Parts: sequence; structure tokens; C-alpha cells
Amino acid sequence: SVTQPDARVTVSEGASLQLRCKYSYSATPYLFWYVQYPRQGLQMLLKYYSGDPVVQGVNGFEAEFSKSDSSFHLRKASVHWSDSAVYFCAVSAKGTGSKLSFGKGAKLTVSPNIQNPDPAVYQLRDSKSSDKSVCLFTDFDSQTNVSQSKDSDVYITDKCVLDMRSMDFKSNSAVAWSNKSDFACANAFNNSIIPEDTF
Amino acid sequence: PHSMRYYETATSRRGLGEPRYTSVGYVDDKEFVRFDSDAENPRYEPQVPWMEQEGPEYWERITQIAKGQEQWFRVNLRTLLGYYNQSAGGTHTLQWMYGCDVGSDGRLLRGYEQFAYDGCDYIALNEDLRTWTAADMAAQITRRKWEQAGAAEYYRAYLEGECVEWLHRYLKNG
Amino acid sequence: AVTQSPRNKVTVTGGNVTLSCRQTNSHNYMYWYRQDTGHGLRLIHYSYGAGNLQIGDVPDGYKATRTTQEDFFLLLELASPSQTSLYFCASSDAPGQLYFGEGSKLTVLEDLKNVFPPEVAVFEPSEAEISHTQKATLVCLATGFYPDHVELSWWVNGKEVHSGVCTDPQPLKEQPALNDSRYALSSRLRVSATFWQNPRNHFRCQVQFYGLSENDEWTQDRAKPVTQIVSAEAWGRAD
Amino acid sequence: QPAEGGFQL
Repeated sequence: SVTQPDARVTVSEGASLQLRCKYSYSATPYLFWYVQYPRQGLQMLLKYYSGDPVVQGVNGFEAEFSKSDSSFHLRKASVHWSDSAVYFCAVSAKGTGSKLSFGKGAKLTVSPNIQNPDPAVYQLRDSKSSDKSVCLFTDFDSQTNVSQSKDSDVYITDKCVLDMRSMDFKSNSAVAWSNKSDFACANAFNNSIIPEDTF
Repeated sequence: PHSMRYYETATSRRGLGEPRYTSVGYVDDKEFVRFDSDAENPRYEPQVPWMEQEGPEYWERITQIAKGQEQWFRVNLRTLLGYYNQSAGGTHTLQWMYGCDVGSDGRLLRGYEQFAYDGCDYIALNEDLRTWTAADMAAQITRRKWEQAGAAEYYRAYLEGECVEWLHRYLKNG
Repeated sequence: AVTQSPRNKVTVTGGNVTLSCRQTNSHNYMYWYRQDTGHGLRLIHYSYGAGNLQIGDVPDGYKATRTTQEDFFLLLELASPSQTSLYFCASSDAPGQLYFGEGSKLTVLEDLKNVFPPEVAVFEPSEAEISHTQKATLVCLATGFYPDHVELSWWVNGKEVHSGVCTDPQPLKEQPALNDSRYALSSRLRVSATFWQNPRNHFRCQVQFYGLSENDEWTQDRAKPVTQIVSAEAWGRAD
Repeated sequence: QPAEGGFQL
């Protein structure tokens, strides 16, 4: 079986990356790394059968094999927002070479850098049937955490990074709403937020 | 100065029938394990008394290996049938010889990986265990695809790997 | 390439399912996997040629069939909600080197009266954000749907877009304390303020919902929660 | 131990 230490990993954009992977076979198996981008199938990132312990992969990915530690660590010099995916380590025992076995997978979230942060909380009205309000937190930074809903009735989503390819501008955003009689902007989004946002 | 060999061959059948596959194993110029396809019960059999002691899991495993090799050889003979633009009204054959030579020190001296087709040398692994030697037009294709898929290091993984240990394991029983 | 069918399916317990896998390049080894949470993905079945099978790590509940070299089928005779998962099929001309399919999301239900179509709404850009950031942000919102099996897409001028959109990776439980609670999903489409100012522009968020098939049983007061396309829509606005 | 062909051609 393959063991990947962490299922969740977060790294700033333009930073070094090491995803660890250790196997449990004494006899050295065939080693593999695979990538799963959201709403896609798995693609082989890289492979290792024998010889040079340092294996070069596509898209600047490398993998070092350690017979000593029974390791097969994936490495990349620098990460970008496009490298946000779930990474799997796979093995196949000797003799059962065409029988793969994947790890739990490490979800790699790469927090992009934003040159001009200007956090803000706005109120959006519904297109049809007005007075249906939805509060929106946006243009804040990737360093500030978005907290879950403490009241089941009110609903808050986790942060989300959108990309306007034309303007080279990415922005994080969280959405909160409630169908109750009493619900406002400063009323919600309270947890761990900057006092510098526009209302 | 010991050695080990495996000769796996496949021959296409005339008319409309499934090809014949065989796999003979040699240890120091001695047949020790054998397989055939058209036999009543297509399985691996020991050809020497020393082997019989091996557990049933070994036999079933290597038998599954043999079946996978049957399918493999089938797909490959269809492939090579396509390569040399041949019609299906003929009979051809494909041979795979893979082995290992071990010196006095016990460590691997020379690995062997050779593929031949119709009595002609098709493709062969080199002494460096990294490159390939091909002769004709259709073989260079295989060389390219295997240079990109990294075949030499897989067959090297077998040669430098299981071949040696299993060879010694057999030698200990003699 | 490797094509599997169908992309999405919703069934009931005890129902019959059959997943198809076709390859166009005649590779020999073919695989059937399922990807779950905290389990990564696990090998259901695999085949080393036409007319043959081989047991993976989790074979229970799933039978398979290899008719030809290019056609691999994963059959599911007795459906159970424990088999609600995302199924991938694979191919290989090389041990360990696999070519994965598009994916097949399947949800198995013990019950049908808990199936609800999503209610979709579009919320227009706040004028404050327009004046302050020179940008406009529309918010699509799909609520009260079950099971968690939808696909949201933004359509500007009758054409699907992927720029400036953040759709939540996975929906939210309306009642997180419950287990078979309904789900809610949000999405944001952000454009230039001058683009939303243009009243000649047509914005629309569409939710493709997968629920009861045509061959499903239904006798109730509510409208039959069939697999449907529930959409919401707004025009540009100068103001 | 017999080997698996693995690779087509």
C-alpha cells in the first residue's frame, strides 16, 4: 500500500513544492505519480522502473526515489495557480506490474498572490422579486480564513479564486445568505475579518 | 559462471484458429519449467524433481502470467501482421528470449532481452541495458516508441531484479 | 482516447446499472476504478485482454465483462448507496502507464421522495462594487436540491464561459447535522463594469440536474423531480 | 520467475 502523509496542502504561488510518498513493499515496486485536475480524469505525471533515481517528468515535475527510505518524493521548483489539483502516488508490485495501487491523494491548493488587496462586503439583490439579498465578501487576501456558518440556517461558502484572463486579475470570494427576517452585511462574515473593508 | 533463460514463442494457426503459445525455461542449460497452449490443461509444469516442492500459489501466479503472455503475444502478432502489410492467409511466428548471465561473484554479468520475428532478428536490447539495436524499417518504430515509453529500464528492472534472485533461489535447490 | 458512458447517472437501490468503456487505439489492459473520500481511488476490476477478467481490491457488488479488446463493461446488478461514487475506466499498453476516462458519477438512492430539483437564482452586481472596483459581480445560487449531483455552467449571450467564474468545488449541506439533507451551490461570474452596464448583454446561469429517469416510479403531490435543466437569467443594466 | 511482456509494439 502507498502512504501519503497529508490529504490537504496549501502553498503560496511561486514557491517550492515537495509532496511525499512512502510505500510498504520490501521488494522495490514500479513507482508512479499522477495528477487529477478538477472535473478531469487522472494523467500520468511520471514513472520509475529502474536506473537513475532522479526521474524527470513533464511540466517541470521531478521525483526522487530513495531505496534507503523506501521513498518516492515529488518535487517542483515553483508552483503556479494552474498547478492546483489532487496528486496521487501509485505503485505496482513486481509480477503484478499492470496492477496499480493509488494513495489517498494530496489536494494541492496554491494560494495566488495579489498585488493590490482591497477587501469588501457588498449586498446583491435578486434579478426578479427584489428584497432577496445575498451578502458577498470579496477582494480580500488568501491569508485571511473564511469561517463556516455557526448558524445552520445561515449559509456561508468557502473561499473561491476566480480568474479574469484578460486583465490578469485573480480574486478570492465568499458568499453568505439567509432566508430569515434579520440578516445584514456586518451581521454575517464576522469571524476573523479585516476592519478595513468597504460597507 | 551460471545462467538463466526463457524462450517464449507464438505461432499463428492456419485457416481460422487461435495461435499456439509456448514458454520453456532453462537454468544452466537445463529445462526446469515448461508451458504449452494446445495442451489439455494449459498450465506450467516442473521438468525436474527439485522444483516440485514449490507451493501452489507460485504455480497459479506464473500460470496467470502465462495467460497474460498469451494475450500479449496475440496482440503483438496482430500488430506485426499489420506492420509488414501481410494478409491473414498465412502462418507466421514470434519469439522472445529473455535471460541473464551471472559471474563467479554472484552478481549479474550480462542481461539478455531479444525479440525475433519469422526467423529474422527484429529488435534486441544492448549490453548497456539502456539502448536498442534494430535492423529493418518496422523495428525502428518499436525502438522509438520504447525510447519514449522507457522499455529498456523496465526490462532492466526485471533483469537486474527478479531474474538474479530467482536464479540463485533455484541454484540453492541443486 | 478513452470514452466511458454515461457521464452521470442516478438510480435506486436494487436497480440495474452498466458502465461502458471504449478505447479507440486498441490497448490491451483495461481498468475499472472508483474514487472515494479518504480512500483515494480503489481498483474494482481489470482485464488483460478480450474475454478475460481479473479481481481488484474491491470486487464485491460489481461484476465485469470484457467482450472485445476495445470494449470493457462494469455491471452492477444489486444497487446500494454504498456504491454511490465516481467511476473511472482506464487503458494501458504499458504496466503502470494508464489512460484514464472522462469519469462517471453515479448516485444510488434508498428513497425517491427525498429527490428535489434545484431552485436557481441570479443576483445582480452591487452598485458599490461597480463604483469602487470598476467591476461587476453576478452570483448564481442553486438551492434545495437532492441528491448532490448537479453541474453548473455560465452562459453569456447563449455561449458558455469559463473566464472570471468561481463555482464552489462542492455544494453545502442546508442541514449539516442531517445526512441526507438537501444541498446548496453558489457560483460567481465577474466581468468588467462596462460589460454589465451594456444592456444589450445577456447573462444566464444554468444548472444541469440529474434526478429521476423516465423509467422511474412516481406517485406524489409534488411535480416529478426528473433530470432537468433549471436556469436563471438577467440582462445588462446601465443604471 | 517468468516475466510479463507488458509492452506492445
